[PDB]
Amino acid sequence: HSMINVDPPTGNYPATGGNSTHNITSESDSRLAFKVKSSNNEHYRVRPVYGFVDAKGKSKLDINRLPGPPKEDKIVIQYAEVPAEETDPMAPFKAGAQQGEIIVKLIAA
Repeated sequence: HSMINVDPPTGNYPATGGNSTHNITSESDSRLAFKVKSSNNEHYRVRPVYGFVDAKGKSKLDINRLPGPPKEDKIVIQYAEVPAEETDPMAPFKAGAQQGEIIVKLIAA
């Protein structure tokens, strides 16, 4: 199942501004590439957008809440298995190779 987990699986912020760090951890014995789709690229600033997570490893995600209205938004992390050989984290996505997605909720209130 999945093959990636996000810690925490939600980011809860103060409407006027916030922040939270997330741990994307791998469960495959293969390397992964991840793509981050953001719903609100205007109150939220997530980093990186693309990236690798070594096999059975860990990679961080930086979401940054900026002043805005109290509402809920989401981030969808898509992943894909990649040979050690793969340079670009975008290659398996420009390819249509997403193998799964996790939805991180972003509640600003």
